[PDB]
Amino acid sequence: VERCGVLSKWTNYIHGWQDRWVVLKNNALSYYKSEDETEYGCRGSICLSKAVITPHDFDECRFDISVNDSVWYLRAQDPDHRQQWIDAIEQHKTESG
Amino acid sequence: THRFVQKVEEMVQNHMTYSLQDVGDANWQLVVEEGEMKVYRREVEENGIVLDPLKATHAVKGVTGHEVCNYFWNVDVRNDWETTIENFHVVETLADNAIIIYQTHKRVWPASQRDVLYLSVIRKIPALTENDPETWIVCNFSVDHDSAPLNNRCVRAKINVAMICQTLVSPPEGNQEISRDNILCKITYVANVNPGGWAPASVLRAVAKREYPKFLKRFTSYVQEKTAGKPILF
Repeated sequence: VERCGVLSKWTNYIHGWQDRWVVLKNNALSYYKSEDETEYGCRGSICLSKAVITPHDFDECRFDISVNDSVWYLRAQDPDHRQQWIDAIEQHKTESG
Repeated sequence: THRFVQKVEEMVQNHMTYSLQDVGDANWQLVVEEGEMKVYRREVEENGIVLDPLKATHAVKGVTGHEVCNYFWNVDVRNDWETTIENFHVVETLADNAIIIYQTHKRVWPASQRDVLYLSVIRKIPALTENDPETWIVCNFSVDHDSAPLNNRCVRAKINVAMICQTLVSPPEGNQEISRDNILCKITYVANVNPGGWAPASVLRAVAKREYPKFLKRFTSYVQEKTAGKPILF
Protein backbone atom coordinates (compact mmCIF):
# COMPACT_ATOMS: atom_id res chain seq x y z
CA VAL A 1 0.00 0.00 0.00
CA GLU A 2 2.23 2.80 -1.31
CA ARG A 3 1.24 6.29 -2.40
CA CYS A 4 2.88 9.36 -3.87
CA GLY A 5 1.79 12.85 -4.83
CA VAL A 6 2.45 16.54 -4.48
CA LEU A 7 1.96 18.09 -1.05
CA SER A 8 2.78 21.46 0.47
CA LYS A 9 5.47 21.03 3.13
CA TRP A 10 6.69 23.58 5.64
CA THR A 11 10.45 23.69 5.05
CA ASN A 12 12.37 26.37 6.97
CA TYR A 13 11.85 29.83 8.44
CA ILE A 14 12.78 31.50 5.13
CA HIS A 15 10.74 29.54 2.58
CA GLY A 16 7.89 28.24 4.74
CA TRP A 17 5.39 26.25 2.72
CA GLN A 18 6.69 24.77 -0.54
CA ASP A 19 5.28 22.18 -2.92
CA ARG A 20 7.15 18.88 -2.70
CA TRP A 21 6.82 15.30 -3.93
CA VAL A 22 5.93 12.91 -1.09
CA VAL A 23 6.17 9.11 -1.23
CA LEU A 24 4.68 6.64 1.27
CA LYS A 25 6.61 3.36 1.16
CA ASN A 26 8.76 1.06 3.29
CA ASN A 27 6.93 2.00 6.50
CA ALA A 28 8.15 5.56 6.03
CA LEU A 29 7.48 8.86 4.31
CA SER A 30 10.05 10.36 1.95
CA TYR A 31 9.91 13.71 0.17
CA TYR A 32 11.66 15.10 -2.90
CA LYS A 33 11.74 18.38 -4.79
CA SER A 34 9.49 16.96 -7.53
CA GLU A 35 8.50 13.64 -9.08
CA ASP A 36 11.35 14.00 -11.60
CA GLU A 37 14.10 13.83 -8.95
CA THR A 38 13.08 10.60 -7.19
CA GLU A 39 16.10 8.80 -8.70
CA TYR A 40 18.42 11.48 -7.29
CA GLY A 41 18.50 11.02 -3.52
CA CYS A 42 15.75 11.82 -1.03
CA ARG A 43 15.65 15.24 0.61
CA GLY A 44 14.16 13.86 3.83
CA SER A 45 12.37 10.83 5.24
CA ILE A 46 10.59 9.79 8.43
CA CYS A 47 9.81 6.32 9.77
CA LEU A 48 6.17 5.66 10.68
CA SER A 49 6.64 2.98 13.37
CA LYS A 50 6.13 5.38 16.30
CA ALA A 51 4.63 8.28 14.35
CA VAL A 52 1.46 10.20 15.22
CA ILE A 53 -0.60 11.80 12.44
CA THR A 54 -2.51 14.80 13.80
CA PRO A 55 -4.88 16.78 11.53
CA HIS A 56 -5.04 20.49 12.28
CA ASP A 57 -8.33 21.65 13.77
CA PHE A 58 -8.35 25.14 12.22
CA ASP A 59 -6.27 24.48 9.06
CA GLU A 60 -8.56 21.96 7.36
CA CYS A 61 -5.84 21.25 4.76
CA ARG A 62 -3.00 20.67 7.21
CA PHE A 63 -1.94 17.45 8.91
CA ASP A 64 1.19 16.95 11.00
CA ILE A 65 3.40 13.87 11.32
CA SER A 66 5.59 13.73 14.43
CA VAL A 67 8.15 11.16 15.58
CA ASN A 68 9.38 12.55 18.91
CA ASP A 69 10.64 16.13 18.45
CA SER A 70 10.88 15.50 14.68
CA VAL A 71 7.78 16.89 12.96
CA TRP A 72 6.56 17.20 9.37
CA TYR A 73 3.92 19.81 8.49
CA LEU A 74 1.93 18.97 5.35
CA ARG A 75 -0.98 20.65 3.55
CA ALA A 76 -3.18 18.95 0.98
CA GLN A 77 -5.31 21.03 -1.39
CA ASP A 78 -8.58 20.49 0.53
CA PRO A 79 -9.98 18.48 3.48
CA ASP A 80 -11.04 15.68 1.10
CA HIS A 81 -7.49 15.28 -0.21
CA ARG A 82 -6.12 15.49 3.34
CA GLN A 83 -8.27 12.62 4.60
CA GLN A 84 -7.13 10.33 1.78
CA TRP A 85 -3.49 10.94 2.70
CA ILE A 86 -4.17 10.51 6.43
CA ASP A 87 -5.99 7.21 5.91
CA ALA A 88 -3.28 5.89 3.58
CA ILE A 89 -0.51 6.60 6.11
CA GLU A 90 -2.42 4.90 8.93
CA GLN A 91 -3.26 1.86 6.80
CA HIS A 92 0.33 1.58 5.56
CA LYS A 93 1.72 1.92 9.10
CA THR A 94 -0.64 -0.74 10.47
CA GLU A 95 -0.02 -3.22 7.65
CA SER A 96 3.73 -2.79 8.21
CA GLY A 97 3.65 -3.29 11.99
CA THR B 1 43.55 34.29 11.66
CA HIS B 2 44.77 33.37 15.14
CA ARG B 3 46.90 30.40 16.21
CA PHE B 4 44.01 28.38 17.72
CA VAL B 5 41.97 28.13 14.50
CA GLN B 6 42.77 24.48 13.81
CA LYS B 7 42.24 23.66 17.49
CA VAL B 8 38.84 25.39 17.36
CA GLU B 9 37.88 23.49 14.21
CA GLU B 10 38.72 20.18 15.87
CA MET B 11 36.78 20.95 19.06
CA VAL B 12 33.68 22.15 17.19
CA GLN B 13 33.87 19.17 14.83
CA ASN B 14 34.15 16.69 17.71
CA HIS B 15 31.16 18.22 19.51
CA MET B 16 29.08 18.31 16.32
CA THR B 17 29.93 14.64 15.67
CA TYR B 18 29.63 13.06 19.14
CA SER B 19 27.75 15.43 21.48
CA LEU B 20 24.46 15.80 19.57
CA GLN B 21 23.81 12.05 19.76
CA ASP B 22 20.76 11.28 21.86
CA VAL B 23 21.29 9.11 24.92
CA GLY B 24 25.69 5.35 25.33
CA ASP B 25 22.12 5.21 26.64
CA ALA B 26 22.29 3.26 29.91
CA ASN B 27 25.92 4.39 30.16
CA TRP B 28 24.39 7.81 30.85
CA GLN B 29 22.46 8.18 34.12
CA LEU B 30 19.51 10.55 34.37
CA VAL B 31 20.01 12.51 37.60
CA VAL B 32 17.52 15.39 37.15
CA GLU B 33 14.36 15.68 35.04
CA GLU B 34 12.29 18.87 35.35
CA GLY B 35 9.97 19.67 32.46
CA GLU B 36 11.89 19.60 29.19
CA MET B 37 15.22 19.78 31.05
CA LYS B 38 17.01 16.45 31.52
CA VAL B 39 20.44 16.21 33.15
CA TYR B 40 22.46 13.04 32.59
CA ARG B 41 25.66 11.98 34.35
CA ARG B 42 28.39 9.44 33.64
CA GLU B 43 31.16 8.27 35.98
CA VAL B 44 34.36 7.54 34.04
CA GLU B 45 37.89 6.67 35.14
CA GLU B 46 40.82 7.02 32.74
CA ASN B 47 44.54 7.66 33.20
CA GLY B 48 44.59 7.21 36.98
CA ILE B 49 41.79 9.70 37.70
CA VAL B 50 37.99 9.51 37.94
CA LEU B 51 35.86 12.11 36.16
CA ASP B 52 32.14 12.78 35.67
CA PRO B 53 31.06 13.82 32.16
CA LEU B 54 27.89 15.91 32.22
CA LYS B 55 25.25 15.99 29.48
CA ALA B 56 21.89 17.75 29.53
CA THR B 57 19.08 18.51 27.10
CA HIS B 58 16.43 21.22 27.17
CA ALA B 59 13.68 22.69 25.01
CA VAL B 60 13.12 26.44 25.42
CA LYS B 61 10.06 28.11 23.91
CA GLY B 62 10.18 31.54 22.32
CA VAL B 63 13.94 31.78 21.71
CA THR B 64 16.23 30.85 18.83
CA GLY B 65 19.46 28.88 18.98
CA HIS B 66 21.26 32.01 17.79
CA GLU B 67 19.86 34.04 20.69
CA VAL B 68 20.67 31.41 23.33
CA CYS B 69 24.30 31.04 22.22
CA ASN B 70 24.75 34.82 22.02
CA TYR B 71 23.73 35.29 25.65
CA PHE B 72 25.77 32.26 26.74
CA TRP B 73 28.87 33.70 25.05
CA ASN B 74 28.48 37.44 25.72
CA VAL B 75 30.70 38.18 28.72
CA ASP B 76 28.93 41.54 29.15
CA VAL B 77 25.78 39.84 30.52
CA ARG B 78 27.49 37.03 32.47
CA ASN B 79 26.92 38.82 35.79
CA ASP B 80 23.17 38.90 35.09
CA TRP B 81 22.67 35.11 35.26
CA GLU B 82 25.90 33.35 36.36
CA THR B 83 26.15 32.79 40.11
CA THR B 84 29.30 30.68 40.66
CA ILE B 85 32.01 32.89 39.10
CA GLU B 86 33.85 35.11 41.57
CA ASN B 87 35.80 37.15 39.01
CA PHE B 88 36.90 36.92 35.40
CA HIS B 89 38.40 38.91 32.56
CA VAL B 90 39.25 38.55 28.89
CA VAL B 91 42.89 37.52 28.57
CA GLU B 92 43.04 37.81 24.78
CA THR B 93 40.74 38.68 21.89
CA LEU B 94 41.43 36.20 19.09
CA ALA B 95 38.59 37.31 16.78
CA ASP B 96 35.08 38.76 16.80
CA ASN B 97 33.79 35.34 17.96
CA ALA B 98 36.75 33.89 19.89
CA ILE B 99 38.28 35.02 23.19
CA ILE B 100 40.42 33.55 25.96
CA ILE B 101 38.87 33.99 29.40
CA TYR B 102 40.38 33.60 32.85
CA GLN B 103 37.94 33.24 35.73
CA THR B 104 37.89 32.25 39.38
CA HIS B 105 34.96 30.37 40.89
CA LYS B 106 33.63 31.08 44.36
CA ARG B 107 35.06 28.55 46.79
CA VAL B 108 32.72 25.59 47.36
CA TRP B 109 33.73 25.19 51.00
CA PRO B 110 35.68 23.32 52.13
CA ALA B 111 37.18 22.39 48.75
CA SER B 112 40.05 24.47 47.40
CA GLN B 113 39.06 27.34 45.13
CA ARG B 114 39.15 26.63 41.39
CA ASP B 115 40.17 28.84 38.50
CA VAL B 116 40.03 28.03 34.80
CA LEU B 117 41.61 29.34 31.60
CA TYR B 118 39.63 28.60 28.46
CA LEU B 119 38.98 29.69 24.89
CA SER B 120 35.34 30.65 24.26
CA VAL B 121 34.12 30.55 20.66
CA ILE B 122 30.65 30.98 19.15
CA ARG B 123 30.06 29.70 15.63
CA LYS B 124 27.19 28.91 13.27
CA ILE B 125 27.00 25.49 11.62
CA PRO B 126 25.37 26.22 8.24
CA ALA B 127 22.53 23.97 7.14
CA LEU B 128 23.40 21.83 4.12
CA THR B 129 19.76 21.48 3.01
CA GLU B 130 16.30 22.88 3.72
CA ASN B 131 15.59 19.89 5.98
CA ASP B 132 18.65 20.29 8.20
CA PRO B 133 18.18 22.96 10.89
CA GLU B 134 20.53 25.83 11.52
CA THR B 135 22.79 25.00 14.46
CA TRP B 136 24.65 27.43 16.70
CA ILE B 137 27.39 26.30 19.08
CA VAL B 138 29.47 27.79 21.89
CA CYS B 139 32.57 25.80 22.83
CA ASN B 140 34.58 26.52 25.98
CA PHE B 141 37.76 24.46 26.30
CA SER B 142 40.91 24.92 28.35
CA VAL B 143 44.09 26.38 26.85
CA ASP B 144 47.43 27.63 28.15
CA HIS B 145 48.43 31.29 28.15
CA ASP B 146 51.44 33.03 29.71
CA SER B 147 49.24 35.82 31.12
CA ALA B 148 47.28 33.32 33.27
CA PRO B 149 49.86 30.87 34.65
CA LEU B 150 49.25 28.40 37.44
CA ASN B 151 49.10 30.00 40.88
CA ASN B 152 49.07 28.73 44.46
CA ARG B 153 45.75 30.41 45.32
CA CYS B 154 43.54 28.23 43.10
CA VAL B 155 43.40 24.73 41.63
CA ARG B 156 43.53 24.90 37.83
CA ALA B 157 40.62 22.94 36.37
CA LYS B 158 40.45 21.65 32.80
CA ILE B 159 37.14 21.92 30.95
CA ASN B 160 35.60 20.93 27.64
CA VAL B 161 32.16 22.58 27.55
CA ALA B 162 29.76 22.95 24.63
CA MET B 163 26.24 24.32 24.24
CA ILE B 164 24.67 23.28 20.93
CA CYS B 165 21.38 24.94 19.98
CA GLN B 166 18.92 24.23 17.17
CA THR B 167 15.78 26.23 16.37
CA LEU B 168 12.56 24.35 15.61
CA VAL B 169 9.89 26.45 13.87
CA SER B 170 6.24 25.49 13.48
CA PRO B 171 3.97 26.97 10.78
CA PRO B 172 2.22 30.14 12.01
CA GLU B 173 -1.52 30.55 11.72
CA GLY B 174 -2.51 31.13 8.11
CA ASN B 175 0.01 33.21 6.16
CA GLN B 176 1.26 35.29 9.08
CA GLU B 177 4.83 36.22 9.92
CA ILE B 178 6.69 33.95 12.33
CA SER B 179 6.31 34.95 15.98
CA ARG B 180 7.92 33.69 19.17
CA ASP B 181 4.93 31.38 19.74
CA ASN B 182 6.19 29.34 16.76
CA ILE B 183 9.85 28.83 17.74
CA LEU B 184 11.52 26.31 20.04
CA CYS B 185 15.22 26.06 20.93
CA LYS B 186 16.62 22.53 21.30
CA ILE B 187 19.58 22.83 23.68
CA THR B 188 22.26 20.18 24.12
CA TYR B 189 24.72 21.01 26.90
CA VAL B 190 27.80 18.90 27.67
CA ALA B 191 30.47 19.56 30.28
CA ASN B 192 33.61 17.50 30.88
CA VAL B 193 35.35 19.03 33.90
CA ASN B 194 38.59 17.87 35.51
CA PRO B 195 38.51 19.45 39.00
CA GLY B 196 42.28 19.01 39.32
CA GLY B 197 42.27 18.22 43.05
CA TRP B 198 41.40 15.41 45.48
CA ALA B 199 37.93 16.42 46.66
CA PRO B 200 35.68 13.49 47.66
CA ALA B 201 33.24 12.35 44.98
CA SER B 202 30.10 12.60 47.13
CA VAL B 203 30.64 16.35 47.55
CA LEU B 204 31.61 16.87 43.90
CA ARG B 205 28.65 14.90 42.53
CA ALA B 206 26.04 16.34 44.90
CA VAL B 207 27.26 19.84 44.01
CA ALA B 208 27.01 19.02 40.30
CA LYS B 209 23.52 17.53 40.70
CA ARG B 210 22.63 20.86 42.37
CA GLU B 211 24.33 23.58 40.31
CA TYR B 212 23.79 22.33 36.74
CA PRO B 213 19.96 22.21 36.94
CA LYS B 214 19.96 25.61 38.66
CA PHE B 215 22.15 27.17 35.97
CA LEU B 216 20.18 25.78 33.03
CA LYS B 217 16.84 26.81 34.53
CA ARG B 218 18.13 30.29 35.39
CA PHE B 219 20.08 30.84 32.17
CA THR B 220 17.29 29.81 29.78
CA SER B 221 14.71 31.77 31.77
CA TYR B 222 17.02 34.79 31.52
CA VAL B 223 17.24 34.48 27.74
CA GLN B 224 13.44 34.26 27.57
CA GLU B 225 13.12 37.52 29.53
CA LYS B 226 15.69 39.49 27.53
CA THR B 227 14.19 38.44 24.17
CA ALA B 228 10.57 39.07 25.17
CA GLY B 229 9.00 41.61 22.83
CA LYS B 230 12.15 41.79 20.72
CA PRO B 231 12.25 40.89 17.01
CA ILE B 232 13.38 37.32 16.41
CA LEU B 233 17.09 36.93 15.69
CA PHE B 234 17.34 33.69 13.71
